[PDB]
Amino acid sequence: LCPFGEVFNATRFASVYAWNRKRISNCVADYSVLYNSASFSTFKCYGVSPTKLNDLCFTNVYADSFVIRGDEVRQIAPGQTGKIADYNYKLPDDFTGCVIAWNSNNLDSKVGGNYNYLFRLFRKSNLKPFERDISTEIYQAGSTPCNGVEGFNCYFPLQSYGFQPTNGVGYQPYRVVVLSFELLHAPATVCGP
Amino acid sequence: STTEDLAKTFLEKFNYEAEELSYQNSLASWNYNTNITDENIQKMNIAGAKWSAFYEEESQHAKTYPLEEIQDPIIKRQLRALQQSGSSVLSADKRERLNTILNAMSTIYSTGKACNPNNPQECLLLEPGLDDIMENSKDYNERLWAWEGWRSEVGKQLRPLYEEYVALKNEMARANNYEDYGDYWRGDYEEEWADGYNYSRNQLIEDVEHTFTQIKPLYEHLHAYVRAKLMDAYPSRISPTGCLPAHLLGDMWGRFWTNLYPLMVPFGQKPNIDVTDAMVNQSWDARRIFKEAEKFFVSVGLPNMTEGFWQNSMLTEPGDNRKVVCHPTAWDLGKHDFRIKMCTKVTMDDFLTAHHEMGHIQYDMAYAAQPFLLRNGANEGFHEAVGEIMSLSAATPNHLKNIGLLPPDFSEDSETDINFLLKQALTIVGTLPFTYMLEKWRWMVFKGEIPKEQWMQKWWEMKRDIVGVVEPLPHDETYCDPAALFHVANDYSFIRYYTRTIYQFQFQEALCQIAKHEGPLYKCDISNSREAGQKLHEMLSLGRSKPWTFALERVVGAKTMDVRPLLNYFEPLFTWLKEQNRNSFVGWNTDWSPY
Ligand SMILES: *[C@@H]1O[C@H](CO)[C@@H](O[C@@H]2O[C@H](CO)[C@@H](O)[C@H](O)[C@H]2NC(C)=O)[C@H](O)[C@H]1NC(C)=O
Ligand SMILES: [Zn+2]
Repeated sequence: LCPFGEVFNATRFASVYAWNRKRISNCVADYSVLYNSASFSTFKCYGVSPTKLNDLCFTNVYADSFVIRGDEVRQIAPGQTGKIADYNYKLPDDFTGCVIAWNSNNLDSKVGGNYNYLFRLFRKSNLKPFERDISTEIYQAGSTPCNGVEGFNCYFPLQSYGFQPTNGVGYQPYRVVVLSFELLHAPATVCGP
Repeated sequence: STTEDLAKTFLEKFNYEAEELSYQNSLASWNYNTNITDENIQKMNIAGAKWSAFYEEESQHAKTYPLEEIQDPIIKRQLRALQQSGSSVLSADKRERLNTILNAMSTIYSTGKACNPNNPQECLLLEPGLDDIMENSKDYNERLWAWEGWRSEVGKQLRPLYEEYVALKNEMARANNYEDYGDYWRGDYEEEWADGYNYSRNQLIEDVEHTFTQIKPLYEHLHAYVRAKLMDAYPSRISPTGCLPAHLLGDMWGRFWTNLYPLMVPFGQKPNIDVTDAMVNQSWDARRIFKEAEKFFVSVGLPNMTEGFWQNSMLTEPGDNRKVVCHPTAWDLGKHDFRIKMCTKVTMDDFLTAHHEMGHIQYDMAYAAQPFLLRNGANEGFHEAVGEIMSLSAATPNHLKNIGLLPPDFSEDSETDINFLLKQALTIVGTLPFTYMLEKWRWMVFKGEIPKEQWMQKWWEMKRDIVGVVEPLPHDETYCDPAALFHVANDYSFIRYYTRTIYQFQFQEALCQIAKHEGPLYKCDISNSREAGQKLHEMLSLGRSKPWTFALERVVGAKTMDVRPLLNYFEPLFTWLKEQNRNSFVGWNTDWSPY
């Protein structure tokens, strides 16, 4: 059937700067199962109705997946500002889709700490929507060159999370899946009645 | 690129690294206090030494940016907390000698013992053996050898070590553009870069001296009532017009007058209020105590506890092979992790202690959205003052009838209110001349007004004049009597216990007017009043973003401290004291001595 079981029930999830994108086509999806799952903490669809919404032949669907903190879920929205919104992941002002997130504290936390997820802290400028940038340069703050060393006004432009199971609710891991219903001229085989 | 953008980029890197590194230090100290073994102390001292070496490397990074080129109040309050340095300005041979002197004074105090005259096989330590004599005995000659022997064996060994500690501390202060080490300690109350809310280090001396002269009529009527009741317990030993001997105050030093209550009770037939037996008959446990404290804060408008509070706290003794220190503390580990560790018993004293410790948690949950360097109270007296007023309303008899611990046909007695007010005055009023005299002697000795050949001469001149306490035996220039206290020998300041009492009654008098209370102030109960909970929450969520003169005006409506709310609380007691003192003498003279 649809590859929705390979997206939501995957054992590995990516980081927020090197995030993943998957194309889903040639299947019929049962969207009513996802609506009445009663397991997701947030379910906010933009542009489309919160109704049954089954018999709609969309052009293409993308599945993006990453792990962030629980105090940054409000930044995954159009017209928002922050560290995640400016440097890592950006949504346009005309977005048609839905944002699904749920707690994953029992899967992504260890006694001692988990340090396998990264985010970018310093950057010169912002980025366009749907833009991915991977780099390992040296961020120069002042005018004195660094020449690949960390001294004064020289910083390494990456930062890692630290996840423990005894943290507060705002510091716990959250697993985020974003679905985009792009509209384009196509036969539009993905209907799912 | 200006220098303000260089100091702003520096603080966005410091916040993410100091938060993750201070959490590993706090988590490694929780596992030792709840499980005392040999392997836990090794992991405690390793993670506690990485935080001290990381912090001093960035204290030299912060001084690359001059403080006079920043025009932002948020940034400048964070840079001055990171640009401060201590003993790093000295040389290597001077800094190594300073830590040798400090460690040697702390081992004499914790391992010193005084032996018993006329029985030389009995030598007793301070905490298990010497505190029981001074707090429970009624013999005149038993309390005398336990008072002299502590100061002639322990205090005369710190005298040559304390003089070299003064000279090394006065060399560190003069290299940081201060005038002496006393001026160094008074900088905690200094406020700057404000328009109309400024405060100076010289202004603190004028504020303490002004408020002390207004409590002197109240302290004289309490001094006369104690002296006339101590002449029955120790007959033919106290002069009717004079001072009080130092070894008969119910304590080793005389800091509190609490243990003298059974020798002076106004109405000896009316009992006190004690609800420790109705809790046993209704089958109350340790979880019932902490659930009643949570319903108190909900009725005033404050939130509930989190889910991890009930799973990670230690509310009872484990009863296993583990060894746990039983001391009530509230822990803020960081990353929104709140715990309480105490060993709870079903009494009335543990009922009121749960309201005090939960008041510290409500303060910590309010400023959680502040930056990492600005998560504290307004100064060093604000944090304990919030917890004291929460335990003041829960002991009122109006509140105890509403929770079923008293029968509905309970009649208020006017003779049991005198009993409640005298016991409060022995703890609160009786310790205020003691704290004023301690800090005034240390400020002069750091400045040079008192030469080293006149140290003990000025110590007993201010006891007779300010406090009214006379020495039992004469001393000379080989003693060090202030060095027998815990805070002096461990390098702690003592002025935080004076200003905390004055702030306590200013908050209580203001909140009982919003609640439309009718009657005297000692019967006030702020429960089921949501208007009084919104006023207190506006001050608790500020942190250290604003000066402490700004945060005081949001609650009481004034910039500086005032002592007139404190004199209104003890106004029924003040009328009863003057009627009892109609055939006595108020005052003392400094010519009588026991020797
Ligand atoms: C209290 O501390 C002791 C030692 O500090 C802990 O004993 C260790 O437990 C771990 C895990 O079970 C073992 O791998 C070690 O070999 C034990 N060490 C020793 C010396 O026995 C003990 O587990 C701690 N108690 C609790 C409840 O965690
Ligand atoms: Zn406290």
